[PDB]
Amino acid sequence: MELGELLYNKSEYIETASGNKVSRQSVLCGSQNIVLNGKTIVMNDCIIRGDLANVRVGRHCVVKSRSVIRPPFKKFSKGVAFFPLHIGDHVFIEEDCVVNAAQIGSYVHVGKNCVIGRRCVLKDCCKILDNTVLPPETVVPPFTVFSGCPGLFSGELPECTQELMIDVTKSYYQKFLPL
Amino acid sequence: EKTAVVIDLGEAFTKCGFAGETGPRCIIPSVIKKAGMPKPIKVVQYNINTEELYSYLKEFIHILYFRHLLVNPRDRRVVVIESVLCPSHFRETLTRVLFKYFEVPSVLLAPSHLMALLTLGINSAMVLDCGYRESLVLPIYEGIPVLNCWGALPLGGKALHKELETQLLEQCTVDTGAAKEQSLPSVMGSIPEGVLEDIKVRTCFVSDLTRGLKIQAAKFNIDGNTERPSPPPNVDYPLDGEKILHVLGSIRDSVVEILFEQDNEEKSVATLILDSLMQCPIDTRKQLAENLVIIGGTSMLPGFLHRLLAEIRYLVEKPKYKKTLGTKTFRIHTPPAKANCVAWLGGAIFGALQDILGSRSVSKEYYNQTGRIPDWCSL
Amino acid sequence: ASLLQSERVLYLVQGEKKVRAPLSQLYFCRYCSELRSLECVSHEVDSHYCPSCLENMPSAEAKLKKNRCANCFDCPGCMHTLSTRATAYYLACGFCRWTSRDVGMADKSVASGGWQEPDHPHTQRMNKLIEYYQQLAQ
Amino acid sequence: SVKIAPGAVVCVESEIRGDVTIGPRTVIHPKARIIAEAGPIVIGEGNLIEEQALIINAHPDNITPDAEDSEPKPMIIGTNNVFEVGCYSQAMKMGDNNVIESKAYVGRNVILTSGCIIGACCNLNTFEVIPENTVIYGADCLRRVQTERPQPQTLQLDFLMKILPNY
Ligand SMILES: Nc1ncnc2c1ncn2[C@@H]1O[C@H](COP(=O)(O)OP(=O)(O)O)[C@@H](O)[C@H]1O
Ligand SMILES: [Zn+2]
Ligand SMILES: [Zn+2]
Repeated sequence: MELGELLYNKSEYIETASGNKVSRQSVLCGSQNIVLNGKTIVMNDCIIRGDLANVRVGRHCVVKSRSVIRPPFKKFSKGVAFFPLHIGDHVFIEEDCVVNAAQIGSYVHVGKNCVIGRRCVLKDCCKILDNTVLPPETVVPPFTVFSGCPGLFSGELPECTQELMIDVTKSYYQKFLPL
Repeated sequence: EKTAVVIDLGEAFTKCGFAGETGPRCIIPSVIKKAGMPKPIKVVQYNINTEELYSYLKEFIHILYFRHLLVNPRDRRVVVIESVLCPSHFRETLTRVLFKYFEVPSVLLAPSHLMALLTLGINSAMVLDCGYRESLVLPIYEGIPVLNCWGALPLGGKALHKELETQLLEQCTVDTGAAKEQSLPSVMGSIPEGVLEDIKVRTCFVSDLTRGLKIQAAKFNIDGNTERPSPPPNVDYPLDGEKILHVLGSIRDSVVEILFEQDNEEKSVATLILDSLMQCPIDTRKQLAENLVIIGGTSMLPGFLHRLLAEIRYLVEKPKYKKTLGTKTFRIHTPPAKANCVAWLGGAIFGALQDILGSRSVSKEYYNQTGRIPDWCSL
Repeated sequence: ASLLQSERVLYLVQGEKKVRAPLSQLYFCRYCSELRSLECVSHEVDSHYCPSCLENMPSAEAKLKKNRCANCFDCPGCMHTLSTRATAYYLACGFCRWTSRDVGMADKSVASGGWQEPDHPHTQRMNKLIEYYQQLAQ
Repeated sequence: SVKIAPGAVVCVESEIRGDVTIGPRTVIHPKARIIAEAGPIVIGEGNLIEEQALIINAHPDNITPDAEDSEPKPMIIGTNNVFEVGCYSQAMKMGDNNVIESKAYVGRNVILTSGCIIGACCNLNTFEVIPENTVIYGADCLRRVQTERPQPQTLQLDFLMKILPNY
């Protein structure tokens, strides 16, 4: 709201360990294969399944409530297996959002309730708008905005994304405290 | 020298590409998606303030020169195709945008009708331009446009889109998907122009003269009991997903008739050729009649060229045109590119001529000095 | 940029044309002392690239190829980047289930090399007209 | 009231309620919401369910007419059927060889055939039988297109047999 990030008070129940905060409400079925190296946030009722995964997330990663990050299955003639996805640094997944994406780049703002397709690659410094469908096996270049049910080039982003996005994710993390 | 770019700014669609090519590289709706506005504003709009028009054209030309075409604007020349009697302030603005902001080397303001003639190769021909706003005709005799014997009527895309909207609202039968299996009239107050255009293209067609003449008298109901031909089957068209509009068979073949209807005045798209040709010089009559050209996307409508050429030969026998244009052989030219992209193709053929282009075209150095674009009005 | 409403508080530019824009969008000019907008500044062309198969193409190759990638294709029905599927290759979309088999294009033995667009029907008539007008313009 | 079948890798951690009738070779993913409110949920072999998938037989909650005498409305589902991420479903009869896409809201009485796919993020409340081997794409409009051949998804299901153990 007018550049400034607003207050969000968390409850007592949340798994805070080595900077990484993960809501107890949010199930993450397969805790072994999933890994959170940095000071990540995972909001309540969110899913990070371990269906033969290697879900590596960023330094300041944010996943809002009711949102799912599942790896896609690669339809290979040699052997059909689930491809391990790698969420980049400073990644912001918005609320109620579906992600079946392989290799999500750093410094990205994925919009609200937007379905990303199977085996979908996202390069760094991009932005997917809200109520948008990226089809299976699609690529989005840097400094781009993809939107619509087709999921196609809408326009370009501001030049200063790399520097700006840092402030957003770090401010949200700092502003997001217990009550 | 570099291959000069060709742009053709229209109300419905803009043609864009490079000179010495078989057709245009990009053809897109002439609109811009501004932040806040739900429906995108139209880039060409006649009779508005210059500053507001300048901003829209600046926004549009930017999209053409970077997103659609990929080339530096300052490097290579421009060939701006625009119809004769295009509003003064609009053409003045369009040039001022290209010369000031983009800093183009030189613009050439070619009339669409003379460009359409080059594509065929014939030096003299009659040219009808059934566009979005107005269906204009202009006789071209051996390179010289005859402005004396001009002709225009508002029987294009806009007039056809409006006629379709009116007819659909009368016989309105939509299946919303909320106990609306039964015929529900006018659930939506207005239908968006994007939908109406898609219905027109896919569903509606141009009827034969014999069947059309019956349709005219049928809807009139001039002291006759159900004297209409059997219509085509009713086509169901989806509106915004769930809502399914059942388009009546009568609407498909009646909507077009407003173009070819006489309406007492004796002013149709057909009559406009013969009205112009009768006003032409006596020596030029037989050459122009033999060489007819039908450009514009409105004439793409299926079975338009057959109805027009037939309606011509019927209106010839009518006593007004029977004396002068009685024993004349009307033959249509088939241009190499499609009816929509005839105008553009001429500018590309002209753009390929680097030697003549530089001389005829207005240089930026001249415009910066003078600030006076040459027109067919007095200097 | 979008999450926080950068499109609220705006900075003004000095010159002929005054514009109200967010600081995120604007650029500072160091040669002189006056920040200028994306509108005010002049735009150039550096490099061309495909959004699917990210391959930096030179300016000369683009003019020959009409600003297009040879390997990648976009579906006609919906506007999305197609994918090569085998059984010996057919082109198919992910969003809509439009295939290359539907329109009746034959499957190619080689993956990328086989696929092509038909020549323009009025290409021979075109060159003859140019050469006529070229001689006449001369 | 549960009819669990051997071979089917239904995960215990997924939520199930009512008079369920489980299929031979079905593979239910965790947090998959299946309810048998009025009638039973009949499942065909190879009918895998992924992520959020609201499958209810609550026509008594939807309408509540107090009509059709008993009105069991038993939820019949076919074989080799992929339920994707966040897709709402409520179909009394559903055919074999059909794949609803992610966040696809299927109607209250919509009957699915073979080789038929619902569009991702597309909602269809209107009751209308789907033609044989036809796909729907987009939310803004339905834009129906007939497919050349039906698409099978057997290999995917078969591999999950190996994964689900120790999860
Ligand atoms: N291929 C086509 N088939 C049928 N109708 C078309 C086709 N292309 C355009 N049209 C219709 O005819 C009109 C042609 O207008 P156009 O000549 O492109 O614009 P302008 O007259 O402003 O240059 C469009 O508005 C559209 O309604
Ligand atoms: Zn490519
Ligand atoms: Zn497609």
